[PDB]
Amino acid sequence: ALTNAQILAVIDSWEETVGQFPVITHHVPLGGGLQGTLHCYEIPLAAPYGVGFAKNGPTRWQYKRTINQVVHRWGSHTVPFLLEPDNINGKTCTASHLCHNTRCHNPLHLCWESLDDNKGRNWCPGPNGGCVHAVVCLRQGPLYGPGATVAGPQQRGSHFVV
Amino acid sequence: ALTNAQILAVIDSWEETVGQFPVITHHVPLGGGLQGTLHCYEIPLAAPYGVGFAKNGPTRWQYKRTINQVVHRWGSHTVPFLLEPDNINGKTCTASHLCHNTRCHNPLHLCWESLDDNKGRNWCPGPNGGCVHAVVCLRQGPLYGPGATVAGPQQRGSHFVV
DNA sequence: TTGACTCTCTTAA
DNA sequence: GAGAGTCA
DNA sequence: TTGACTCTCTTAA
DNA sequence: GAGAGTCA
Ligand SMILES: [Mg+2]
Ligand SMILES: [Mg+2]
Ligand SMILES: [Zn+2]
Ligand SMILES: [Zn+2]
Ligand SMILES: [Zn+2]
Ligand SMILES: [Zn+2]
Repeated sequence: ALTNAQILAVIDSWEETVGQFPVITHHVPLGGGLQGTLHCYEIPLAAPYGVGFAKNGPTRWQYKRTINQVVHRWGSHTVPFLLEPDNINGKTCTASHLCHNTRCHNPLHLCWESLDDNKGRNWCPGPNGGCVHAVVCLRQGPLYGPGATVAGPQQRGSHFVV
Repeated sequence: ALTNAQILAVIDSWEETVGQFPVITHHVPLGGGLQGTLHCYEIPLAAPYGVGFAKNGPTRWQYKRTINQVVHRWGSHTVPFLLEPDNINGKTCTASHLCHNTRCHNPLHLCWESLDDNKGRNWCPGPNGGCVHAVVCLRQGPLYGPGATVAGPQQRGSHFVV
């Protein structure tokens, strides 16, 4: 809600609830042929999810609290960042999973960045493979690799140069 | 159905027409602090665009030919790949700009790959900066770099571990 | 047969 | 990656 | 007040 | 990154 105190209270209530979610160990590629371990705090697959939480999409949740007798609601992963600017360079800030695990609500696995920065982590070589993200990746992106391109650049005649 | 010969004729007429688009020289990052040159064949900003071409969106065009009284229409960048498989690993193939310039229709700047592979090129370090794409990038992706993350992983209490 | 517009759709963050 | 409404 | 559902939206390839 | 309709 409006006051800093009320916002800190929301963050603290959220952390306490999420902190009771099951802690799931995930072994992940780091890049450079190395492997690490992340501890995700995973929201349950079905109701009940936890105090204040409700599912609005297959992998979308929202946190809600009643403050000043009014319901205040936020995307489940946005709560840690309620005191941060909500935009950067005119682009909306998004919650962004460093563990690439939607159900995870561990704030140590979240950052707050443009959707472009968010998406780009999917292809990052990872913290031991050359990640250059200023807020460093926790793992190699799940889509990192050579790809599966079906056909490369080509011409039939002689009209084009690279 | 169109025969192979008819498809080749469509590809040839498309190449003939695109080869008369203005050829624009662009200096581009290759990765590793190196600069290179790409020559894009750019569709005009407004009509007329060229024989067979029409704009269906701000940065979307289609190529249309009438063959034996039947109107055939394709996405304007898909024509080079009409003799290729249209899916791979259960995913639809997309035209993918290696020059990241939608107006460009240079087939030497296009490949044919999943939308995920396509998007991921936006963040690639480039052919001189560590590109691992099997069909190599022509340039560093426009979104490569440290990013502009507003807030990193953080907790107010001690409920979490990474 | 052709040009120049119009509309909505897909994907996965 | 989001916001908001309908019920009980 | 709290929970458990429903719906559509945003972005940029 | 796509497909398809209207009109002259
Ligand atoms: Mg993400
Ligand atoms: Mg692309
Ligand atoms: Zn996690
Ligand atoms: Zn990274
Ligand atoms: Zn080009
Ligand atoms: Zn590449």
